[PDB]
Amino acid sequence: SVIKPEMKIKLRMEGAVNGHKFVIEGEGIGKPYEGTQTLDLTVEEGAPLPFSYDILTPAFNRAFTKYPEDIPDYFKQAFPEGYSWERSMTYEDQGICIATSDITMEGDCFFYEIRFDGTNFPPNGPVMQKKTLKWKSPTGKMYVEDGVLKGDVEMALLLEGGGHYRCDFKTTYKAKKDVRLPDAHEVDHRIEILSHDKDYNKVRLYEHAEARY
Repeated sequence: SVIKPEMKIKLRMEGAVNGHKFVIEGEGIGKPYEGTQTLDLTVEEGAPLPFSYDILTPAFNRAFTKYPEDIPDYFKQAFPEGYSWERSMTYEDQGICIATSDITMEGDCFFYEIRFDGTNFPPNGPVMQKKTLKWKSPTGKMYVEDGVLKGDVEMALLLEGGGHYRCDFKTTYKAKKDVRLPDAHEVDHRIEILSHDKDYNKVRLYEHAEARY
């Protein structure tokens, strides 16, 4: 396989949230067959971000998923050539984000080109007021629709003061080459900011993900 037991990551995200432009770069490393990875992320333009960092973190690669032998691994099969994804993230208070990622590989490193746009977040809502704690860890669904792999997951951010704030995720995946398509299955995720500096100009971000029926 071209996917090694350890793979490096390099990424660049550009985008805007409620008009505020930014650029974030990341470098990391993970274990694709164990479903784990860590990224160090830096805000290169647009600091300090005036919105919750948490809305960005699932945009910062399902190749880092432990797949059982009897479920075809769409993501690892997609390499060396790579794959892209398109995602809508529809929050309960009418804030909306849409993001795209083009994922390539060279040697022992993945590269992501990420576009992230978000609008219509209420000025006094939990995103613009930075009242979010972390993402809950739901089970997502993977399924194929007429030869295309899709993902849906009902997400939620925990809030300061004990509440929750929901978001519907819908993703479409596109391998650059034809690969074996899996049957419908699930993916468990946990994503966590491990460390950050005061205004999240520096962020260390971890994900563990595993597929199952």
